[PDB]
Amino acid sequence: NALLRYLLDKD
Amino acid sequence: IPHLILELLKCEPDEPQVQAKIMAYLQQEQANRSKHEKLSTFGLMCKMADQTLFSIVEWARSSIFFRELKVDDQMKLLQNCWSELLILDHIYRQVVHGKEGSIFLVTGQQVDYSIIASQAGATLNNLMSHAQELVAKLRSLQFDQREFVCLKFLVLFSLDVKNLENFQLVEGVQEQVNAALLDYTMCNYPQQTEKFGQLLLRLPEIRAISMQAEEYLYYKHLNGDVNLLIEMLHA
Ligand SMILES: CCCCCCC1=C(c2ccccc2)[C@]2(CN(C)c3ccccc3)CC[C@H](NS(N)(=O)=O)[C@@H]2C1
Repeated sequence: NALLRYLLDKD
Repeated sequence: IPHLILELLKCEPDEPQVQAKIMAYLQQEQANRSKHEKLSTFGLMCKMADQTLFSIVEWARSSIFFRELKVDDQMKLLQNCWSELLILDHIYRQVVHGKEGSIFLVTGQQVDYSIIASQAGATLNNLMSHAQELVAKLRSLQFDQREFVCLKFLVLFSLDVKNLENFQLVEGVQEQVNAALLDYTMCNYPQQTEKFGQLLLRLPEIRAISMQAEEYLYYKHLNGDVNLLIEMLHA
């Protein structure tokens, strides 16, 4: 899940 | 109040602002659409929960204990409890702001039940009425916010997730939050020896209602009826 990882890694 | 419950209440989001942003997003992407392009009521609800999932992720992202797990452990916990948090948030919203014969959406809009019921269908109405029955008991038990955030962390830090590199903390928070809730319902609610047990027993029911909601939404997606909400529904 690239979108979920992005929501947890973005600033 | 136990100091652990106090720490959980701090990570709670700004609900008036969360509801304001979701309402503004939908008022934008709906009045923006063409006359022959408007969203259905079922489509509007899918975008509401999709936006709600964003604030759910951001809530856990900065919540205590959760912000210490590596991203891989964070994704596994959220992918297991995302639909349960949606149902738990919906149920608690009807406990606080709810009126009889009305459904209160995440945007702060009040909808009458019989209107939504005409379009929800056979399965959703049974899933909605089952959730509304849980709202009725939680109301009769005086379900407050301190017990709401502990149930959130009990659902988030579920024992039903694995491939966790730090299951010690997930197991540690589960036992620790459970002990704080048992102490809270005992100290702040004598009279109700049945409250603590009744509170935990809604979790398998919320888990069942949410997992049955996933299997129906996945059924709707394969039929072409439904994007963060969709990517969480896979795997
Ligand atoms: C046409 C009628 C559509 C349904 C209207 C009632 C709603 C729900 C519900 C609540 C309890 C029991 C069954 C349904 C939600 C259903 N979904 C989108 C969902 C998706 C995946 C997993 C779990 C739930 C869950 C919460 C959300 N409410 S919302 N629009 O405020 O954000 C939705 C609106």
